[PDB]
Amino acid sequence: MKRAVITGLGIVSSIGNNQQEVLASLREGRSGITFSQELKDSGMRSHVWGNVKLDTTGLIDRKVVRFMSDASIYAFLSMEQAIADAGLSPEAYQNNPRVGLIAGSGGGSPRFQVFGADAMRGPRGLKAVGPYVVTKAMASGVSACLATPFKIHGVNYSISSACATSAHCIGNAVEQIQLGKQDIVFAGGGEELCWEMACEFDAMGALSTKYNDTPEKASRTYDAHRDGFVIAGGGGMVVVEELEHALARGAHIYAEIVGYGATSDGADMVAPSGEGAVRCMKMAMHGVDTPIDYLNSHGTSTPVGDVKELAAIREVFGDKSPAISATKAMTGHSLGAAGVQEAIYSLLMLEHGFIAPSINIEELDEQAAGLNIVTETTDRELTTVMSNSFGFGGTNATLVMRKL
Amino acid sequence: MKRAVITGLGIVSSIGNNQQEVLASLREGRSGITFSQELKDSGMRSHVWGNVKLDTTGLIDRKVVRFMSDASIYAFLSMEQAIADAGLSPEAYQNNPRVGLIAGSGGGSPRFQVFGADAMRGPRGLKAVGPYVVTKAMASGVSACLATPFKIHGVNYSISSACATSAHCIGNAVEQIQLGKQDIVFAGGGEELCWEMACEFDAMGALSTKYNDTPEKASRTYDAHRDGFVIAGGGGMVVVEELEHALARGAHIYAEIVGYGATSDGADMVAPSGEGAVRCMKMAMHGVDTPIDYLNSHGTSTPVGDVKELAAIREVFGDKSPAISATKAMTGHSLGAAGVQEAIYSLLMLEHGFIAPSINIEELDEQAAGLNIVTETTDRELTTVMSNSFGFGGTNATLVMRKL
Repeated sequence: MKRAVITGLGIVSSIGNNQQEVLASLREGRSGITFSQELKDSGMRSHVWGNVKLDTTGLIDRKVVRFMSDASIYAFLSMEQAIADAGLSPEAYQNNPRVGLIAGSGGGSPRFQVFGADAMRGPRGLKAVGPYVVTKAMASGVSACLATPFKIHGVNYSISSACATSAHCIGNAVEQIQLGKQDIVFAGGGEELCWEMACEFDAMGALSTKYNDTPEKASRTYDAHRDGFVIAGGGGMVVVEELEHALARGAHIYAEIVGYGATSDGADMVAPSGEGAVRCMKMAMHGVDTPIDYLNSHGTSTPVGDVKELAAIREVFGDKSPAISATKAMTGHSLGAAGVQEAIYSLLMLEHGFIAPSINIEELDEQAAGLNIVTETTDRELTTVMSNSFGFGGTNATLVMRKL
Repeated sequence: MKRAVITGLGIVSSIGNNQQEVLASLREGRSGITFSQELKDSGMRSHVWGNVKLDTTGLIDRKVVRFMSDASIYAFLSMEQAIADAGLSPEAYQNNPRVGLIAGSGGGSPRFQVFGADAMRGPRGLKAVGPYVVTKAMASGVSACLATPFKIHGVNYSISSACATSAHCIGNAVEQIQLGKQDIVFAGGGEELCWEMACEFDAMGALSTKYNDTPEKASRTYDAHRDGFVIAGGGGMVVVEELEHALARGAHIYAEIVGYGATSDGADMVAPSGEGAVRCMKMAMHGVDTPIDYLNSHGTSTPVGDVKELAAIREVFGDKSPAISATKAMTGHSLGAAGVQEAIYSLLMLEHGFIAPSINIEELDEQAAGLNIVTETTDRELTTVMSNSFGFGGTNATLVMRKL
């Protein structure tokens, strides 16, 4: 069947506003985590976040931006970058039934939902709400707000699956290529960063609270004293393209997507089962005839989650486990954006031949022993990389990407 | 290529709490629309809705329902119905990697997004928010809250695309069967009904406001004096199953899904383009060697939307219009749940051999001439039926279903 490759990428993240900045951060092991007065003022216990350090004012046409929440803004900027990176002209990708968009968010916009409800409850009612809240607050905001301005004619929808959202978007893009239905699908996602949503995670005890005085040290996947994830926002987009189409136009090809796993735990709402993750990784590796050289773990800095994933990795790989690092120790957890951003970090590692460090491991967890968790930037000629995304609701995605 | 059939259905709708009540309403042309004191009290101009008339107290086990918003409640009940209808024992569908779930909502839970933020701002902060808000409020709530208790091991995620949400869910389930990845996928959706979300639509002028004194007349697709849609809630689920698998287990088969179109307008953010709909219908009809006997239109009762769709229908079918009716005139617009509910209405018409009326057309729109809009319940042997879902943000889905 038809083969899918990645021919362009774009990213707005806590560790950089484009792939050059991101690459520099990854090589330097630089944290994107800062203290948040907003989170503290809200009454949360977690006062740290992976914020986007970019003034987005004026970067998007008013007729376009008026419909957007922050998740859409970040995804739109990421898409602009990916189109430039891929070398695609509007003549080629616009008004083209074979060009689609699959991009989502984990939460939509709790900020604008709450804005709408607060405004409605005041003296001015509907007039205070205004006419733009639906496209800001609806679950499909990221796809809707981008398909119009980019003149997309093919598929147009959002997948959501919490922490796995943008990984399933990429996988679904691969399926569209495999089915012969699309030549190009822009795939990715975005997530806003706001107390309105973050407080929901703090309320379930999911966020780091013990390291607020040292924000760069809060996200610490695999460290014995990890205490929850650090919430983040941002966006990413990749250009998923059918192989012959890419070759015909002289595309720059980063990698082929040679595996896509998607499974379900059918067990616990918020904790991973392990069994689902093993099936997901094995599914992504089926027929892949090369070893995994580097695995970018889901690894959110949670007591239970981090080691559940490691146990699954041991079962999958037996006595030949890959180099591993958890880039969330640098970036935080961008929820709906995490899958595509982490696919991008993995692609940059593949393209530039290095492994980004798993930072903040002062004492390695006993359940991580004997694995090559890479803690210093390492130059290495990679060929095949794997990235895991294991979301709330027992939803699992794994992507395997390989040089062509 | 593998073929996909529907072997079970389940529904909680403004017109009935199961398929027997729905069939009776469809045949009778009975409105599901009532006056809402909730909407009026909130300060809205629209005071009518398509509510679910069912006390859900104690229908779902405490430990399962604690994670759920109303969208998930409705989808869950619909799934129970669909499972019984398909004759699937727990052993048949649970803990089975070949069995998946793709189900979504258009809005997630605005009610619980707002609840979280309100709770956080009160005297108990995180303790008032509690540990269940993420699963209620996140965009993937419907898939997450069902995959766990039904012990689903295959695919597990939500698609969101506004009014097209659960139609794309069904189409993606078909794709999973076509790719040979799953033998059964439960597909569908749910939507809560609440002022928190409804007020956003009223604020953009989308909802009917002139008929609050006569709620049953408010939703009036194709009528010259239509003035916007009537918001609704509910759920639906269908069992999408690979053909040979269905036959081998002695399943009852309603219909084969013989076409699925998904396209994008890429045009004006606010209005349907018309051309996107044409492309979607044509995609769904590709290779289907029988005429479309009946078309369940998207038709929401909006001045612009209704006639845009009629124009697209004329372009596709010329002078050989199918029988058409807009069931939203009875049911209102259940947003994320509309695609699966309307596929179910269409399947019931196909199974029982009748065409449900397009009600409330007192004066046919000056731009609706030369088509067959059916306004009275009509018994007729049907073979091939089509259902359109054209979502906000220019996202289109069409399903074509045919007797085996």
